[PDB]
Amino acid sequence: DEDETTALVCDNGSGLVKAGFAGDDAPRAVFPSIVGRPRHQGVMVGMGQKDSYVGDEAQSKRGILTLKYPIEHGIITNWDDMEKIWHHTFYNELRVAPEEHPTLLTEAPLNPKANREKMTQIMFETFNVPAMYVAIQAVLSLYASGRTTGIVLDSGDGVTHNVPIYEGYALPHAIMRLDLAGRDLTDYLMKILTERGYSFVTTAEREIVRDIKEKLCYVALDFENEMATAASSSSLEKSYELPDGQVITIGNERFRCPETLFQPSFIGMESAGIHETTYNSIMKCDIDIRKDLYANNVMSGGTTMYPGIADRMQKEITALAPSTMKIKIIAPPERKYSVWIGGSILASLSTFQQMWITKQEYDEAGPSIVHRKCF
Amino acid sequence: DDIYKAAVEQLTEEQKNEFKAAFDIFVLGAEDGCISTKELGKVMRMLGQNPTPEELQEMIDEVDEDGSGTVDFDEFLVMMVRCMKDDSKGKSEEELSDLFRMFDKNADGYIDLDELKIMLQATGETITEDDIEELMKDGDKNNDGRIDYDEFLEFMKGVE
Amino acid sequence: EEAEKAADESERGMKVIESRAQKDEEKMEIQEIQLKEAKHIAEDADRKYEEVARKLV
Ligand SMILES: Nc1ncnc2c1ncn2[C@@H]1O[C@H](COP(=O)(O)OP(=O)(O)O)[C@@H](O)[C@H]1O
Ligand SMILES: [Ca+2]
Ligand SMILES: [Ca+2]
Ligand SMILES: [Ca+2]
Ligand SMILES: [Mg+2]
Repeated sequence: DEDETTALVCDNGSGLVKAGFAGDDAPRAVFPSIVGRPRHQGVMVGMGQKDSYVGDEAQSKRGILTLKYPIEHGIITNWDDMEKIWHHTFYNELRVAPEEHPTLLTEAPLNPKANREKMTQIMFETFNVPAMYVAIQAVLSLYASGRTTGIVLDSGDGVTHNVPIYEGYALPHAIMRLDLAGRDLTDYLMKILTERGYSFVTTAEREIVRDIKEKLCYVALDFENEMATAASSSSLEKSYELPDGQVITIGNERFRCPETLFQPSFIGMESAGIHETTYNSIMKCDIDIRKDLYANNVMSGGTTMYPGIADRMQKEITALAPSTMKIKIIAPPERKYSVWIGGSILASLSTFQQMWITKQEYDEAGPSIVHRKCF
Repeated sequence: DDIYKAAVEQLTEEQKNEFKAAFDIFVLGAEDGCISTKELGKVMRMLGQNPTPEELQEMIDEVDEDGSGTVDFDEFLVMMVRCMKDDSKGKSEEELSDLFRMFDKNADGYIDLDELKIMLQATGETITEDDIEELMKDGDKNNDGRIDYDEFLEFMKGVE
Repeated sequence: EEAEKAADESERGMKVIESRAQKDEEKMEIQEIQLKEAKHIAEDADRKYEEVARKLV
């Protein structure tokens, strides 16, 4: 299927795995990060004895399979799910073995050392891979953006990373990760819908309402004013049609769901909102480059697909920062895949072909030394 | 459009007949007699893949030669032949420098129109004045009468 | 005899009418799937157009 000896770019982002060959502009195999496990034991004869579903095979059946998240906040919980999702991506979709081409994986900023050593060991010992490389997502996203300056805000599913890069320079001391993202928003919407009257307590419905949020939920331009005008609703409340057919009616809750990002007090945490944390990060940077960080801020992550985030960011930053300079916020189209796109354009360089880590040196050095070599 | 129209003209008559049949199939029952974003997306669904709307716009912009925002037969051939990437495998930077040097024979840092014309004359093919003007424009961006190295680099896209 | 003839005619009618019913059913699923896909992309396009209009403003 592939006639070019190039690394397979597999972005294992929290919530959605995006795998594809280098050189492409979009991932071909896109599936959620979920593992479905047979709950009961059947006396039936003939069905697949497979004890571990994955991807679309699990999405197609969520009532029988208990759903487990292979990644939580960033820390890898179960490694069997890791081996399952890579083995599946290798021998069920791409139809190619890892013994013929490299593999450029993308990991989140500020992750545990155990996670890195574990994935590297599974990719070297178990699977025969000629060479591995771990890369931070923020750099590849800035590559795909086509710039060298700005602060990347990557909001995945269970973690949110703010990474400032000015003139290509990474700042490992300022990268601050906060576990507020799509899962805590799904939980907030679920508890407020339970307060509305429709109560559910199973994961399949949680994924359904997550999809409903992805499709409908947006960000408000003025929270309190929308609350007042929605008190007497007319066009502000919408009636959604569940894929099963049950008629759901959702009004203001939509534009109050992502608001939890701006007010973490809703989930009883002393952490500051994403905008205030980004602002504090800007103060932690130097003054000289702060204006450039204001003018080149970039966004990444699937959570940014909601309509109305750019305007909300502009008003909040204008209210926090002075209103004398110019603070333009740029969001490139299809930003979610941009990271992966970067991977593709990063795997075609010959120099990058010279910066890989082969098996033998890793085996003698050991995983810890490999950690030192990368950084 | 260059490599696209080249591949189009490289097609055979039987292939072009199949292309016309497929076009009639795609515009079967349409209202504009061409393949617009709506009809292209309908075809993509009929196949299986789903195309982004902005992507559909950018694609129709990469195949049209008229300006209709829709794909006709003349553009159907381009939209059905663009698969092979002819302009890939860019020449090495040293080879590009050699190209610029031998096009800049008098050693000045600029490929004046005289050098381009003598080169076209030397190639042997019957050079049409329209071809000379189109290549001169494609190279010389600012239209100062010469193709510098940056404008020459710009001359390498769509070329292989 | 008369009853058997009538029953045979009725049975032939069953076969032909059921066959048409099966065809109409298949047509139902096909038409429904196309209609749903068309409505989904139409709603998507309308939402993107309204949003890009707001952005233009
Ligand atoms: N099309 C979409 N619309 C809205 N939200 C989305 C969409 N796709 C993903 N998300 C949200 O983004 C999160 C996953 O993001 P992720 O795939 O990790 O981004 P990235 O791959 O850029 O790191 C989930 O919480 C999900 O709710
Ligand atoms: Ca046209
Ligand atoms: Ca010259
Ligand atoms: Ca010039
Ligand atoms: Mg992300």
